[PDB]
Amino acid sequence: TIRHHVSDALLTAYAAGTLSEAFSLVVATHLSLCDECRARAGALDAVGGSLMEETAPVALSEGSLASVMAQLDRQIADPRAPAPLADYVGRRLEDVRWRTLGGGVRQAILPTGGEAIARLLWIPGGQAVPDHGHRGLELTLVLQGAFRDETDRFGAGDIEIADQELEHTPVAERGLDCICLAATD
Amino acid sequence: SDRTDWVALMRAIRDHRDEAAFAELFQHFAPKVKGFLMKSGSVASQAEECAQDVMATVWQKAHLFDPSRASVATWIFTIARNRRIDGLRKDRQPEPEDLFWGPDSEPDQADVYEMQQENARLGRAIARLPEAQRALIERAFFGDLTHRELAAETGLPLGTIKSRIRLALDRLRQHM
Ligand SMILES: [Zn+2]
Ligand SMILES: [Zn+2]
Repeated sequence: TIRHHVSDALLTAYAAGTLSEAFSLVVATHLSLCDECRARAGALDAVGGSLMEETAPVALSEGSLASVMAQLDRQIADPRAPAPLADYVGRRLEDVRWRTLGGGVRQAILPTGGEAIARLLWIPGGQAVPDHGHRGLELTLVLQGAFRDETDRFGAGDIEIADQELEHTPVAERGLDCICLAATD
Repeated sequence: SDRTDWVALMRAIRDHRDEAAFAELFQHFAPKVKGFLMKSGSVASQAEECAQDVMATVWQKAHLFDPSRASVATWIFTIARNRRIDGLRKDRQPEPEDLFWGPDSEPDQADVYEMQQENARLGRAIARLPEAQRALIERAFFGDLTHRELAAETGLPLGTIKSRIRLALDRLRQHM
């Protein structure tokens, strides 16, 4: 099962499109892994669709339709890395530009717009990420295995939301090797 | 179907490359996408450009549209909101894996009908909302950061649409 979901407020910001790219990529990667949050967000989407339909139209310039119709095309990979993450990795998650850091962890800082940062984590076997406070909200999605930290167990597909008032030490659970996608602002 | 039955027009786009079908969707939704992006902070010239690009995607990706999971307005919106906002992102908003019905199976028409129902239901609901509540919702979608939850401050019937989507997605997975 998946028990750790995208929060309502991050769903609402996803729905709106008002999220920095780092925060969108984690959230959307959780949607590709979690049908629960797809439905959660797809209902938030219904709200904007409803908003749009009831928006008082603004006319486009004369000739706009025929101009679009002229250019119509008329009658014309790693199961750990789904959705929009496959874009940032390009086949094989084990193959990126890693930086070992260094009590058993390695990371890749993923290229994004916005002011929030996006990185892959790699926490092997029984290795613990050294304790990190947060310079903002933090988002963590497990792509392989599991890890123990906060108050809970997080497994493949689960999403951790960490605040600014949170000191924590993410230790990987034994067995598989824990690969994550994280997001900070 | 009708000049105004968007789901059927969308299947006409899809099954027959129906261009008169596309004229109907464009003429209705292009000025509405334009007006929407302008409430989102866009200037008229760029909102028109985007509306036009949205409607071009609608024709290109018409296959991706699943009426057991969305109304047309919603899907179109989806395309509108996932555009690049330059200060937020380097490209289109990261969107999840594409789950579409293949060039074969339609979704169960009964789901489609029940999806459009729950959907009309919620449109009917948004419409009758006090204006000071409709402004809390509009702000969510127009110009506001992450410290903002809408399924938790509004009391809109989002409950059956959700399960409708969950149930729709399950059928999709069973098929695919
Ligand atoms: Zn979820
Ligand atoms: Zn952390």
